[PDB]
Amino acid sequence: KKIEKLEEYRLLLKRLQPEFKTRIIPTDIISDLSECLINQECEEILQICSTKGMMAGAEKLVECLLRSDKENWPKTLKLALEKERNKFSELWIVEK
Repeated sequence: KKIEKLEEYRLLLKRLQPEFKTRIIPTDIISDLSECLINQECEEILQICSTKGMMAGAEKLVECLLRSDKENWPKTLKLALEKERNKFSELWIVEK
Protein backbone atom coordinates (compact mmCIF):
# COMPACT_ATOMS: atom_id res chain seq x y z
CA LYS A 1 0.00 0.00 0.00
CA LYS A 2 2.62 2.47 -1.17
CA ILE A 3 2.09 5.96 -2.53
CA GLU A 4 0.82 4.28 -5.70
CA LYS A 5 -2.22 3.14 -3.77
CA LEU A 6 -2.43 6.63 -2.27
CA GLU A 7 -2.73 8.00 -5.77
CA GLU A 8 -5.68 5.69 -6.11
CA TYR A 9 -7.16 6.57 -2.71
CA ARG A 10 -6.83 10.26 -3.78
CA LEU A 11 -8.63 9.93 -7.06
CA LEU A 12 -10.95 7.45 -5.45
CA LEU A 13 -11.81 9.97 -2.74
CA LYS A 14 -12.52 12.38 -5.60
CA ARG A 15 -14.74 9.67 -7.07
CA LEU A 16 -16.68 8.86 -3.96
CA GLN A 17 -17.27 12.53 -3.15
CA PRO A 18 -21.07 11.85 -3.24
CA GLU A 19 -20.73 8.73 -1.09
CA PHE A 20 -18.45 10.79 1.12
CA LYS A 21 -20.53 13.89 1.89
CA THR A 22 -23.74 12.02 2.54
CA ARG A 23 -22.32 9.08 4.52
CA ILE A 24 -19.43 10.77 6.32
CA ILE A 25 -19.98 12.47 9.64
CA PRO A 26 -16.67 14.39 10.06
CA THR A 27 -17.27 14.77 13.76
CA ASP A 28 -16.85 11.04 14.24
CA ILE A 29 -14.57 9.79 11.46
CA ILE A 30 -12.44 12.78 12.36
CA SER A 31 -11.39 11.00 15.56
CA ASP A 32 -8.84 8.78 13.86
CA LEU A 33 -8.39 11.17 10.90
CA SER A 34 -6.08 13.15 13.22
CA GLU A 35 -3.59 10.34 12.50
CA CYS A 36 -2.81 11.20 8.89
CA LEU A 37 -4.35 14.64 8.89
CA ILE A 38 -2.95 17.44 10.99
CA ASN A 39 -5.23 19.35 13.38
CA GLN A 40 -5.62 22.37 11.11
CA GLU A 41 -7.10 20.04 8.48
CA CYS A 42 -9.02 17.72 10.86
CA GLU A 43 -10.50 20.49 12.98
CA GLU A 44 -11.10 22.45 9.76
CA ILE A 45 -13.36 19.65 8.77
CA LEU A 46 -14.91 19.75 12.25
CA GLN A 47 -15.34 23.50 11.80
CA ILE A 48 -17.36 23.02 8.63
CA CYS A 49 -19.22 20.30 10.49
CA SER A 50 -20.11 22.88 13.10
CA THR A 51 -20.61 25.90 10.84
CA LYS A 52 -22.15 24.20 7.85
CA GLY A 53 -22.94 20.66 8.78
CA MET A 54 -21.64 17.09 8.66
CA MET A 55 -22.01 16.61 4.91
CA ALA A 56 -20.43 19.96 4.12
CA GLY A 57 -17.61 19.03 6.44
CA ALA A 58 -17.26 15.70 4.70
CA GLU A 59 -16.73 17.63 1.47
CA LYS A 60 -13.94 19.53 3.22
CA LEU A 61 -12.55 16.30 4.67
CA VAL A 62 -12.36 14.63 1.29
CA GLU A 63 -10.28 17.64 0.11
CA CYS A 64 -8.10 17.74 3.26
CA LEU A 65 -7.19 14.08 2.78
CA LEU A 66 -6.47 15.01 -0.80
CA ARG A 67 -4.34 17.65 0.88
CA SER A 68 -2.59 14.91 2.86
CA ASP A 69 0.14 12.63 1.50
CA LYS A 70 0.41 10.30 4.49
CA GLU A 71 -0.74 6.80 3.38
CA ASN A 72 -2.79 6.52 6.57
CA TRP A 73 -5.58 8.94 5.58
CA PRO A 74 -7.64 6.43 3.44
CA LYS A 75 -7.03 3.61 5.88
CA THR A 76 -7.69 5.93 8.77
CA LEU A 77 -10.74 7.22 6.94
CA LYS A 78 -12.27 3.77 6.67
CA LEU A 79 -10.90 2.81 10.07
CA ALA A 80 -12.42 5.74 11.91
CA LEU A 81 -15.56 4.86 10.00
CA GLU A 82 -15.35 1.17 10.85
CA LYS A 83 -15.32 2.32 14.48
CA GLU A 84 -18.46 4.34 14.06
CA ARG A 85 -19.87 1.77 11.63
CA ASN A 86 -20.36 4.61 9.17
CA LYS A 87 -21.96 3.74 5.85
CA PHE A 88 -19.04 5.29 3.94
CA SER A 89 -16.61 2.64 5.21
CA GLU A 90 -18.48 0.05 3.12
CA LEU A 91 -18.06 2.08 -0.05
CA TRP A 92 -14.57 3.42 0.55
CA ILE A 93 -11.88 1.21 -0.97
CA VAL A 94 -8.71 0.81 1.07
CA GLU A 95 -6.29 -2.09 0.92
CA LYS A 96 -5.74 -3.25 4.47
